[PDB]
Amino acid sequence: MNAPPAFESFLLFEGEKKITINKDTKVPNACLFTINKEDHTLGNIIKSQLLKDPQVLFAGYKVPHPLEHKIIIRVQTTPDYSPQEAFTNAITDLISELSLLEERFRVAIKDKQEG
Amino acid sequence: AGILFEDIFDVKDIDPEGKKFDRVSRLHCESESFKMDLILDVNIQIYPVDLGDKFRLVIASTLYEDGTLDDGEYNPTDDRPSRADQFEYVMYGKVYRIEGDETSTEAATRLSAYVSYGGLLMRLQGDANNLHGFEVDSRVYLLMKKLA
Amino acid sequence: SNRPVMGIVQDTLTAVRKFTKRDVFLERGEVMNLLMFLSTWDGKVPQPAILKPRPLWTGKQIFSLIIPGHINCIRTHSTHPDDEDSGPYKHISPGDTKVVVENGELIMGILCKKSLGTSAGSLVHISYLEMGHDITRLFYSNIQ
Amino acid sequence: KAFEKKFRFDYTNERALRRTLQEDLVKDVLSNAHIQNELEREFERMREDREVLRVIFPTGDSKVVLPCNLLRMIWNAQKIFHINPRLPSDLHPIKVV
Repeated sequence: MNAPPAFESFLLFEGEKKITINKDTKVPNACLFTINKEDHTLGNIIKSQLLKDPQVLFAGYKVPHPLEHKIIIRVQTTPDYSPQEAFTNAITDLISELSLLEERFRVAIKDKQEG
Repeated sequence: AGILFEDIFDVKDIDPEGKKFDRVSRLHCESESFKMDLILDVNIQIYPVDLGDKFRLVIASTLYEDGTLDDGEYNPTDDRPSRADQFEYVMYGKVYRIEGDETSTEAATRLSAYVSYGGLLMRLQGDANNLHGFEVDSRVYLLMKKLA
Repeated sequence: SNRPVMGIVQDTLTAVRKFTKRDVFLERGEVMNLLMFLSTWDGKVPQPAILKPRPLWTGKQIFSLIIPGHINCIRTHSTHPDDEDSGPYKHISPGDTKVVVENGELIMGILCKKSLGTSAGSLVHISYLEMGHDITRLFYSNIQ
Repeated sequence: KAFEKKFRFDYTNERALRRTLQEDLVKDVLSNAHIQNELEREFERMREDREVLRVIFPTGDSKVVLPCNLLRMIWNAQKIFHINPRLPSDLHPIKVV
């Protein structure tokens, strides 16, 4: 009766924004990113990539409730560097790694079959 | 400076009562030229220690080699001051008790400073003259380095 | 009976003991996560206990951030023997019993039913009597 | 004997005085007589309260239920004001009384 439809976990409805940017006023150079209709599949990669950056002092994510689909990411970086730049660089590096991985897997398939 | 204490120790026991914890062992060291007993808990997985070892112990109120304090806030992107990175094992604690050998009238001749490194305790007995740098609730670093 | 009527129940309670053992050393990323789940957190990551050869925090070092205000308390673990309080090592406690909280920091000890439970004078009772309902509520939620 | 030793405030030995109370206060304590009379009257009141307690509580049970936790308040005061226990203090026992 009160069952939400299955597509509500990945479909943005009328009005919902994918990502909203808010600042953190407790500590300087901190920022919070709220992502709607996402889960650990993206949160974990983005966090682990942010931690590789030597100019990132804090990088975490959490899902506030398992029944409500929303991801919150918090990143604080050293001065003369902004968390938005850290986030964008992280996404770019992830895309580059995935593209290289796909290329190498395709060549490995080609070597394995008929070779 | 900021170095409250500095001496070379020798390990006499690792667990006189028994292996209480999997990854933590309690050294029972004795000094040399100071006659100061030590009881220190050391993470043995990260920093293995066995019997008969000699290490140089330094207890300093700051790590920055100039005098300024650290405020206790962690920051790894601060290699500029060139902290005391000549040691192998470094811990960070807070002295929580200074027992003594006082009485009603006579003053103390032997002290005993306890420091808690976030769970891993330490007691450092000895004479009351070279143990004067310790005041309770004060943050303290510990630095170890095994001598070959 | 002038005791706290609610306390930690059996699953945070079976796990806070394991968290507060001496052996628990936490990596940088694990500390990041756990602090991400703290609602009353200032925003400053404390200095690790073990600083070399690899930065490691400790379970007590994070339960200290959970504990509110400046609470002073002394409890006793449920496996504390009858000789530690008498013989030597009174304040050294080889088995890590004799919980001590000074200035809102878990200096030593293992937390169990006798510290976070629904008994008189427990840590939660002291937190209530000292800080109020509005802070004890956050205490419960953050612990869990 | 234990009660007297623990609650008497010997003002005669004067070495414990120099060790525990400050120098400007120990001279005042050793010079005044009204201070000494008040300090003796305090112990008299404590002895009478001890007898009243022993009448109220036979079978010697110390455990009791009271509204203010004085020992924990004292601990909080010590930690709040950064009191160092190894040094003589500036608290006048007459001010305490």
